[PDB]
Amino acid sequence: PASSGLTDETAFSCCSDPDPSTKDFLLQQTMLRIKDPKKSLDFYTRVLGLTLLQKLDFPAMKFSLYFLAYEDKNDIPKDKSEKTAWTFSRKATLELTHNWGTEDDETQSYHNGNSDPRGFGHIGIAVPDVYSACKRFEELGVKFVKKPDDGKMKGLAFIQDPDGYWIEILNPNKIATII
Amino acid sequence: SSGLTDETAFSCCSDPDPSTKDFLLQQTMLRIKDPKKSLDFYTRVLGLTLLQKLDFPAMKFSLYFLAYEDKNDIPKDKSEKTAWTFSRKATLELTHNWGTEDDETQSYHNGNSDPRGFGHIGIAVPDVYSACKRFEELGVKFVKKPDDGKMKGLAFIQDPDGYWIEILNPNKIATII
Ligand SMILES: COc1ccc2c(c1)c(CC(=O)O)c(C)n2C(=O)c1ccc(Cl)cc1
Ligand SMILES: [Zn+2]
Ligand SMILES: [Zn+2]
Repeated sequence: PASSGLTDETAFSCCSDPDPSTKDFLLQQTMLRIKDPKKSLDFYTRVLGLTLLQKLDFPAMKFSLYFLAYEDKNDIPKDKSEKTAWTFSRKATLELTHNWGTEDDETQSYHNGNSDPRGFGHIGIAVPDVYSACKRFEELGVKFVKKPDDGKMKGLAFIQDPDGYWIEILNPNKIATII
Repeated sequence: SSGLTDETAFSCCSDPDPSTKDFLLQQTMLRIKDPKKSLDFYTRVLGLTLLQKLDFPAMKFSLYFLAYEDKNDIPKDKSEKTAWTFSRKATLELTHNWGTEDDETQSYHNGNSDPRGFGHIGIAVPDVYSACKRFEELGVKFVKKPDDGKMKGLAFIQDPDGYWIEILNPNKIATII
């Protein structure tokens, strides 16, 4: 029997109610390696409107971590120790990992997971209006993987960040209409 | 090299444009070889809830959406359920291309060897050691046990596809550095 995927029945049959030990777990971060934080920080804050919660430097291992999320900057504790506990307890953050030097190495680039070898596909952002968001993205020179009305999924877009990671742009209140 | 000073890094950040007002980081998507194994892992092992499943037979794949949400908060009718799912923060979209689970020569790439890119998702938990003790008991595979290395109290496990999952305690991170 050629795979026709799971029925809803099988799928949900594979699903267990959370064990009480897992009751306070949260999905805290998605980590992506970045070649050049100057570009990545600009894109994510200025184009997408995230806020840089914290920059952590690790001299012993020659990398930095940049945590970005949709949070009000006024909410960030100034104190380093308090900043840390707050940042790592936010939901839905991006951890951008910068291995020092990569920005100056012409031979280096990271792989976005969407060609051989595939794996990771993208992160995704819900917006109140995909068409207006993308017109703005266009005016800002953002590279598109899929414009909102190209292809057969109309009203859905994919853009790329400076490393070429894909970012889905969607309106959650209009997805059902395109299945 | 040396990496960015705070001045350089901070100067590259703009305040949010008002038009990005209620933008939210909604999903991270991973391709998965076997949804039976994945769904068991994320729900039973990790404690996420499957919010919704979408099939696209035309293109031979399913999308599964999981989050740390109460399933009693999931709308029954399809339209309303879709709109809610896609408006939850911090979801996981697992993409199953029909066939792969029967193909012995097939595996996805977790981004942690050449060519590198994506690294991991990370779970904030109350107690990394009790969490990993349970994972161990349950047969979960580890990359970094909580107590190995210079950064003790922080772990990395693998999902059924080999993607790394960080296990951290927010109240012990600053200490760990
Ligand atoms: C400076 O030396 C380091 C720094 C980070 C490290 C490690 C060693 C090791 C290896 C080791 O612990 O020896 C692991 C696994 N690290 C991490 O991935 C990590 C990521 C984010 C945070 Cl905030 C903390 C740790
Ligand atoms: Zn991490
Ligand atoms: Zn997606």
